[PDB]
Amino acid sequence: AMDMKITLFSSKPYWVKWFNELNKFSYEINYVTSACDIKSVNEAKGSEAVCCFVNDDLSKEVIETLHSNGTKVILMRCAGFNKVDLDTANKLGIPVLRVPAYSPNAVSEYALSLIMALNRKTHKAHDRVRDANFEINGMEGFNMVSKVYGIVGTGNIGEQLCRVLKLGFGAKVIAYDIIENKAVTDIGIEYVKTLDEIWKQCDVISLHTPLNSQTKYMVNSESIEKMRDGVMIINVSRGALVNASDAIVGLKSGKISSLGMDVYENETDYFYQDHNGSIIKDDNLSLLISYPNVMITSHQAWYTKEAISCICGTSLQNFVDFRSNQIKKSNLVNNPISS
Amino acid sequence: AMDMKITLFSSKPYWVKWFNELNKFSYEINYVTSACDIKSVNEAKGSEAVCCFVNDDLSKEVIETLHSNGTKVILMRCAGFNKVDLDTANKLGIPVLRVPAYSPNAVSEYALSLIMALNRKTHKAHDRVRDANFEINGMEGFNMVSKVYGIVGTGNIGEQLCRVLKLGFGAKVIAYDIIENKAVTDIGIEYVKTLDEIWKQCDVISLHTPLNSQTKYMVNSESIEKMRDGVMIINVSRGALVNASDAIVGLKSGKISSLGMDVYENETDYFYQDHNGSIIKDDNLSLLISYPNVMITSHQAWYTKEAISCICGTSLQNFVDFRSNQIKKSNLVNNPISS
Repeated sequence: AMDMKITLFSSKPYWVKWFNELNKFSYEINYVTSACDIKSVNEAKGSEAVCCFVNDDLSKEVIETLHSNGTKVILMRCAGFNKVDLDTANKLGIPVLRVPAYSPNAVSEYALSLIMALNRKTHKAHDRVRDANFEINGMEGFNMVSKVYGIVGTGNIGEQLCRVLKLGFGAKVIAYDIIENKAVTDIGIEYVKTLDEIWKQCDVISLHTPLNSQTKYMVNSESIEKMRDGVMIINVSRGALVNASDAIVGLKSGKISSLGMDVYENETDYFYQDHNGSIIKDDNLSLLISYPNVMITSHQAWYTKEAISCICGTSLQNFVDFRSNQIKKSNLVNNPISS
Repeated sequence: AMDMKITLFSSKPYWVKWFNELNKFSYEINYVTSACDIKSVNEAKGSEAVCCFVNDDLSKEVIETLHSNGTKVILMRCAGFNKVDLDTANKLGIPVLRVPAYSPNAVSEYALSLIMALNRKTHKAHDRVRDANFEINGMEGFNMVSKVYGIVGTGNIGEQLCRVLKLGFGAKVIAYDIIENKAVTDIGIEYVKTLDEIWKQCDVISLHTPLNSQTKYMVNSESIEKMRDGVMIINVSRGALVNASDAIVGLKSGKISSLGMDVYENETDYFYQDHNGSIIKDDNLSLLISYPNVMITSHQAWYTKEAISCICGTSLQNFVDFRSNQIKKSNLVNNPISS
């Protein structure tokens, strides 16, 4: 019965594992490895729901075809939706239901794991020792309390990183956000009025704002020039908060001592896919990946047992809610009043 | 002048840098790349002081030659001295002055970096992405608060790890030590009465006891059998706390999910030296290094700016103290009343 069937695009073994574990409602799930696009959309024929991820191509023509073939609801197993044609889903009365937030422990701790990696260089040590090279020159770290940390964006994830740094290491932490978070001020963390004060004061900067016309390229030549010599920059939030071209200039000169990102402006053609043996045509990505003081990872900050359990459970619950007409406002992306 | 001269064995670029920076006492320092042993000891001829590290061979014959050639004091730029013939130093009236403790922040934070690395697998993601492999299957982590941590030994280092885990992540921490540390009980951490309770209750275990006849092979077939399925084991303290043969058996069976060590029972022939292109003859070390869920690093937990500054500064001040007859009791390792 179509009303009980989900076609899950961009399937991976970890999605199979967790959706089957949490599918206590006896939905039938058709796992498709291919991304959703105009060539694969027919695999969803007769599925009341499709379940998609960040790189699935939910264009006007795809959504039209989905609707023609019986699809009533789009379950985004993620927070983002920039490849979903919301207007077409609106016009066809198809709700787009998402997972609005990821486990803030998972993501804040991944940002911390990038700081610790670039600080103590465990990954560099691992590569050396695998080659029977037990030399440690080049691996000088810093004590965590020796640096001033700047948290840009104090939502739930930035808040949790604030707490780890301040309460766990007793470090000095400075925050920036138009909206002050009472849980941050309650543990003694000061907010500054301008981003210029973050650049001026912080040795380690971690970005946690959404991407919009005001935060795009927040890290660029102008702001890099104001930062402290040797600044460490962390970005697990959105690729385009950082202008990669300018970051490269700053890494080359030594102004930026290191860069850790779990996101990248042009991640669509690369992330989650094994592209070994093909040239990465994006030069900035090739360069960044090749630098010794840079970590680029494929948007895995949410990939803990607890966090992926919540992502899959929420997506399954979104279908339960859709079928019972009790959609949660926080999870509804679009406006599916059909034209 | 002979009584102002130090010969520093096992020299490295980072020792040169830091001893030169901190030598405000007009000492002359002869930096010798070779380890101290019977073939190089002549390099120290005429030096009032030798400065040695963990792998220097300060054997009876070496110390006697040192003395015959004018050496009056041995400066260990480290806490350990297991290769120093204390009895021969005693008989010749040569004080052995050490650095008794490393920065507890540096070492506790390195232990945390090993946990984070084995948990979130940043080093595995780094190696994949450098091959243009952006697949993340196999890198599922855990939220830090989801595990129970056992800290075995609550001296200054273990205490600082307790604080980071308990106060930083709000995790449940269990401690073991004959001597309870008030700073640990003050933050609500319970001590258990037997090691068997650590094996029974803890998902992540970090070792911070000295090596002696009672802690040797604390991790072995018998205790590994008692641990929780999938235990993670960390050891930045002493190599032979872990029986590497038994650890390998537990890694193969899956009983141990991961192992991170910054020390190793037979590190002497390997650590601090670039041995690429030579076979590692120690099979257990070759095997451990080759496993995907194991991190072995070359005793670099102390290697932060703050910690190495203290090591070199304390070693220089030890010579200042020797020359002015104000040796600090805490830094004296032996009983240099000549025979």
